[PDB]
Amino acid sequence: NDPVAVARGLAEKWRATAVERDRAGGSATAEREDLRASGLLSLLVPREYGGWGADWPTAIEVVREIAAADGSLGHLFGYHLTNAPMIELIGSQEQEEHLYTQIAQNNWWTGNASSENNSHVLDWKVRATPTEDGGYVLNGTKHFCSGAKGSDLLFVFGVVQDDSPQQGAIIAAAIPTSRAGVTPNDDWAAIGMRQTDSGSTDFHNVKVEPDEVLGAPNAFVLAFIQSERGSLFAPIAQLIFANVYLGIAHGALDAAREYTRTQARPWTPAGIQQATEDPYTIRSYGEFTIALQGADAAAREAAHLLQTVWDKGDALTPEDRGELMVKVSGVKALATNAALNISSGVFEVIGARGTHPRYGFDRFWRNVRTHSLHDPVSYKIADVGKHTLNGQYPIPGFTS
Amino acid sequence: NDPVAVARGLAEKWRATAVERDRAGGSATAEREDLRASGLLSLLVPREYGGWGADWPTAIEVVREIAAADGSLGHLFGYHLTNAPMIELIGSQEQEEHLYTQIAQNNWWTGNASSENNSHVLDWKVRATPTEDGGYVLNGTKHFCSGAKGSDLLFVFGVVQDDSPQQGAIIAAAIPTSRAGVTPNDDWAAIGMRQTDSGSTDFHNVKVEPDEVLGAPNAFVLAFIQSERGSLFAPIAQLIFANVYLGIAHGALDAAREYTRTQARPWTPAGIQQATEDPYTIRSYGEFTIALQGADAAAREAAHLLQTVWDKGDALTPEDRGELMVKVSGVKALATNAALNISSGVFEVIGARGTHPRYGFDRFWRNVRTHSLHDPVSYKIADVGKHTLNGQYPIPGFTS
Amino acid sequence: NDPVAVARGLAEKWRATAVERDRAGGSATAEREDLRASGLLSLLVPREYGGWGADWPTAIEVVREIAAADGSLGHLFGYHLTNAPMIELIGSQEQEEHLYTQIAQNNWWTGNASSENNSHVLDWKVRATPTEDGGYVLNGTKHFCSGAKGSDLLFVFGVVQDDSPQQGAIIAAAIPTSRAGVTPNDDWAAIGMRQTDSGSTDFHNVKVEPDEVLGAPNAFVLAFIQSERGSLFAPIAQLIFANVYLGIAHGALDAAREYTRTQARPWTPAGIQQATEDPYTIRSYGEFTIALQGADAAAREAAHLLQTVWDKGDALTPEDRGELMVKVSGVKALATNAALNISSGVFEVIGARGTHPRYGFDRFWRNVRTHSLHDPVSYKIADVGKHTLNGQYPIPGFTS
Amino acid sequence: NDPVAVARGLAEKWRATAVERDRAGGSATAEREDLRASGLLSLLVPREYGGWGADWPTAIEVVREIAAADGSLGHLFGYHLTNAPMIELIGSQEQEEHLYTQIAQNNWWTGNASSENNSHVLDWKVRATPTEDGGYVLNGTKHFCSGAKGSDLLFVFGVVQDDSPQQGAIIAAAIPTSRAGVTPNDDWAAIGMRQTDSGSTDFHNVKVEPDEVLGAPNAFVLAFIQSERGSLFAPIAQLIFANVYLGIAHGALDAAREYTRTQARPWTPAGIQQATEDPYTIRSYGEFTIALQGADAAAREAAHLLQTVWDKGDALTPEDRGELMVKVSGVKALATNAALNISSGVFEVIGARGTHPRYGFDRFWRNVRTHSLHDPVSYKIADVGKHTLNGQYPIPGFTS
Repeated sequence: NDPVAVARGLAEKWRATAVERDRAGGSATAEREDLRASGLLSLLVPREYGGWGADWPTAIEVVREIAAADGSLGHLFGYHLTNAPMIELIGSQEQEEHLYTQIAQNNWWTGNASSENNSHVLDWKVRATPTEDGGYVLNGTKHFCSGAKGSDLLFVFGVVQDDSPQQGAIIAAAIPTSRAGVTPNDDWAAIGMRQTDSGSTDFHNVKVEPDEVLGAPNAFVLAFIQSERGSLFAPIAQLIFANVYLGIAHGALDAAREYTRTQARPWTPAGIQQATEDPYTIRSYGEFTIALQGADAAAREAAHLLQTVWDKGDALTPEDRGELMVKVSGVKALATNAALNISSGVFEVIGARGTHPRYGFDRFWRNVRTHSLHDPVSYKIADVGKHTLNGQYPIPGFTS
Repeated sequence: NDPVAVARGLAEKWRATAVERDRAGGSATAEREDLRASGLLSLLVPREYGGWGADWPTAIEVVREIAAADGSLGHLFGYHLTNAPMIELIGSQEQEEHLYTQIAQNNWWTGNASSENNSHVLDWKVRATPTEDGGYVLNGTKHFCSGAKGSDLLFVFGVVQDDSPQQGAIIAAAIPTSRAGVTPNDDWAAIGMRQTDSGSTDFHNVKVEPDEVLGAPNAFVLAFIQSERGSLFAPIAQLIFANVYLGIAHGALDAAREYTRTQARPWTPAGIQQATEDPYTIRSYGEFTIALQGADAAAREAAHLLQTVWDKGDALTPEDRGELMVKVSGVKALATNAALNISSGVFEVIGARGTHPRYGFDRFWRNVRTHSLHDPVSYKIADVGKHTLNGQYPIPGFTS
Repeated sequence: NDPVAVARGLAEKWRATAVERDRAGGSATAEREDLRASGLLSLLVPREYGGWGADWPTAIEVVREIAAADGSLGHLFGYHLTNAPMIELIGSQEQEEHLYTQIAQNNWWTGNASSENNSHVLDWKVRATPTEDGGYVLNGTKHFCSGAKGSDLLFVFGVVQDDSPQQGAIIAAAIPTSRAGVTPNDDWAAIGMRQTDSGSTDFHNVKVEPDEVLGAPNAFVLAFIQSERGSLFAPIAQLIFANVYLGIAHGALDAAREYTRTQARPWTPAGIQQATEDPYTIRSYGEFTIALQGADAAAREAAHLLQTVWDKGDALTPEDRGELMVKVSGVKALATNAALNISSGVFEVIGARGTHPRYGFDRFWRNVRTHSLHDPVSYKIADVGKHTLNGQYPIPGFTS
Repeated sequence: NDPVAVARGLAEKWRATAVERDRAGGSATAEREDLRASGLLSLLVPREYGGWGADWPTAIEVVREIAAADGSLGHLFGYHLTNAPMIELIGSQEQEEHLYTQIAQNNWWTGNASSENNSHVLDWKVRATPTEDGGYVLNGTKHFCSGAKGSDLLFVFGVVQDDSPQQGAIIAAAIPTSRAGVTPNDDWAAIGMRQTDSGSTDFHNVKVEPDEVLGAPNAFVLAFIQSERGSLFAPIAQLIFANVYLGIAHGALDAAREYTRTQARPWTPAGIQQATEDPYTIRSYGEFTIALQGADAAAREAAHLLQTVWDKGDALTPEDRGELMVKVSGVKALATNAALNISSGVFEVIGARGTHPRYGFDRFWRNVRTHSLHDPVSYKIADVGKHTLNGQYPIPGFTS
């Protein structure tokens, strides 16, 4: 019933292995299995199809608890959350019902190999060839996927790239990851986010049934142009990312605080008696907490705003979407700066012995530092700027 | 029906004379008359005594709306709102019924010549001598008052300087400001907050009648010791200061934004055609927005927390009060830093021509630079650090 | 003899009047008379023509000493130093020997009504009509001059605006401020730099004799395209400004340190006994010192590079000029940011009583805050960027 | 013949193995031999004893050049340099001749196992039992050494701890690393500085002959109290650490710049065509450069000061020493803050593909983030503050 208490349960189980898992890399096989058994993969699926029917504020608190324990798992779980709502954003009422039921009844992980955020559609490596029955065949390798490996239902985008009428169209599809010719590779390596399985997936003559296709050809692109419901993709994904960073910064701050209390030593040349009494340590913790106090309050207001817009369904206006995306862009900036500042800053109050790999203290920083490059925070800042000054809204796309 | 519309009406009325009034300094006689006419002075008086019975977040949104038009007037009304609560915090039911009725029915301003926040009690200048009717006579000059000049009801503290059992006791009282022997000087000069009327008040043989004495000798100090309801003084007042700063910062950003859109020139040596399209200008506007976005959302949650605590009445616990002060201390820090950063930083986007006094663009920075020095923000920061690191709450006083 | 010692002695005298002069505005007639009688006006004229013959690093040290006492006088004197070198940068040998000699024999103040640093030339307010005798006739109001009012010798630019073959040409001339038709106005008004006399000058049929024309028509512009000696204009002026801001920052920091040692109170609720022992005050003074330490060391290294570049005369390469301008651009940024930060920041350690106008503690910030808008620091930062990343040098112009 | 050129020659090869050896950790055995064969090891040894006789500024420029290729090597080399000068600070004439000569003639690495910077002397792990011939016997395990492993000459401190009249005295000694009972262990581990060999050294009844003892019992401690020449220990060490951090910051900024220009893709959602033309990329690079500009200029100035004070021999006064340490302390804070800032910030301009471990882009941050904890920068800031405010010099000790 309360999914947060369920998430905190796993979080506590996982803290015993946090250092090892960041050290070893590869797939968080046992942890993915705990999330599976927990029920939480169906957190946003409406109750009537077996899910928890959670609102966005609650789902976001789940993501934060998980991200505090483990940035890779918060990311993996968070991004899994953004996949299914695509069904109801752009798909049919029949697909909604069927796919939501299956997700919730089977506790499926969903993965994606969808957008290429920074390439021209004619240059995306995953091509879709029209089929006689109205389906497509996919071929080509998507280089940056998210959770494809280990997923059950895979959300993939192909681009029609031959000379027919749908030339350049983006075909959105939800398909079984185990279908013949889908090959998720085990080739993800990064300084951080090491267990998010964000490697490549090969598609070899992969059939997509006409019924597996979500909306018309190019339905994502057309929803963006209009600011229709499918244009909520970016603010939803961006707000979850922001909250993964916040959850990581909390876990850095709690890790450092427990170390200051147990293992840090006072700077005896300055006459300090105990490490928890140093005036500058104290000021530091004060600054970390305050920066998070500001960033988390903004994240929470953005989540309520996302819920209000969500609840409008098809009646949302470009202006409702614009204003949400402006607020999220600010949260994302806030979260990115605070998380990078705290995860590097706590070292100053941990001290030289805390640089031993056994504590794995650089993992928070490496995780935030890795994902915060997913898209450039300088353009999140400029979107907010353009809105403040010119009342302009960002142009809807995969990242804004 | 809506106090914020009424404050917003006052805001537009004051706009044409914002510059000249900061230039001139002295009292804002006419703007104070405007406010007393609006009914706003009784905003927090409960309905059953004739007031609006608004709650904290609503009264705070009025303070910000005003602060934004005029930092001195935000602060003046702001601080006026914190005075009458003293009556229910430490006064008696009869005093409450008597004083609040009078305040709401006679559209009174309240002022104070109350605590000296950084001097030992036995050095406070206002000395109280007990008179055997159970009353008091006050002698001395309080150097820093707030709003005493121009007020109708004056909340005063004196210290017992004889050698009776009461010796050392702070004695709090509400008196009509025109009482014989009370002289509010017009001697307030400061770089900013020029119209806050924060000068000295002399007390010559001033009679405080027995029924004007709020609670027993030393009531506030004893309340601080226990975290009883008296000990809400500091977080109410500091939350209002923090929202005055934020209103100032929004007044600064609005002023800049209108100037950049109408008056600013493009930097032609860099190929810029529209000052509104300069990439750095846009960036600075985003960073100002984002800083306020965090500090405002934090301030909003703290007003809701203050309402929850206040609503508990006498059943509040030391933890309730302690967690509220730590939250408010962080909001005071966030608001300080955001307001100074924005009120100084807008000049960069305004440009050389906006340094002309006809714009009075430095009034926002001068108003925040002045009042932020009321109590040191480094100890707000440290209080939050001591709680984060050590679990410890601030020691209750006039500023924490 | 020692120019810095003469400067310290004037600084002593002037510091007594510093608050009074900042609240006065208008011209610092008496202070400009002190400078004239000092002989310092010819500090950079070579000995052989009667001047002090000082190198760039010594002239700069004098500027800093003066700016620390008084930001307006610092800029007024420092901008004066920039003017005469235009004679040797673009004029003939006869004019150099003649004009240097007069400046030095007569102790002339030099003023400028020169460039419009953000207008296309055909829009410059000051038009040059050519006359048959080889001269020009000037008409227009140049809106922002520097020290035209109270100068003896005026460096003026005008644009040929007619249909002729020299159309668009910037004419450079050195003329007597006292020439008929030259009207410097007393219209300078600003939040800071109030005694820099940076108002407008009217030209009404002002005659420029062929022999007072500094070089060929449009020689400055040709100098910039070629990275010629004339293109040392911006580095020199930009390095002097940086030094003005540092000197003002030192003044703010010295004023604060005096106040902290004599007047500041300890914060007794923090249990502090002495203001000079508060840990966060000591940290703050440390941060201010450290920011200046870095910006000062960078300023000094750039003044030796300027000496080295200056001492090649016409043998300088575009590369020598580019590199210098890059370094100085970085100094302008360091100084701007250190000066704004220190001049605002010192209030934190001064405290509420120091907001009283009798201290004039905000003059430092207002001074730096006003002048730092002459040209946008963001494009200084971007120029350093483009060099760092791409190896491009700034395009030589009036401010780069 | 030019040591920076020689070190230039070596960096080009180390830069190419940088990634692997960081991912590898362990000792840099081939690299350490590269430096031996270079001859740089006797850089600071007087020309007259067969060394280079370089000055401090030159020696420092070599440390930066190495540090920019490899932070671990820079640290190792730079620390090595601090050792032999111990002989002239507190050792005799005879010791200088003999040991400088052996260091230079035999191209020895020197290592240390000297101070415990944050333990009372009676807690140090390395104890010294006085022997009847005026020698000592060392027992204990020093937990954190620098470059003891693979050294030829080893500088060791021991405390007298028994009954002896010498109780409390720190004994400094240089002994051959091959001496029986000396066991430098291979147990160094940390997130950064991975090849610095800063592990434990065991001493088992290690005999120190009377003429291997550098000065009197407790020489350093006595030299500190007096601010005699021995008290140059801290500023030499600290200034060396500051420049290792700056060389690392330069390597990070060089590695970023190469990637931005050859690998980085423009953000096409914002219309950017070339990664090198992004306005915000260009701004970040200007900012990194400008912060290093200030820091590097302040460090070069402190190296000249250190030369001056060094050259006074025993004529240095307590104030010369106090002044040098305040300067060095500001450089340490400037170098620490710049290097943290730039090594994390660059990732912003590299983008997501740059997080792949084949670039090892995080090694720069890991290196600085690790050694920056050696002693707390907040007390570097505070010493500087106590000097600025009160004129106090730091208490001389192993780190200040």
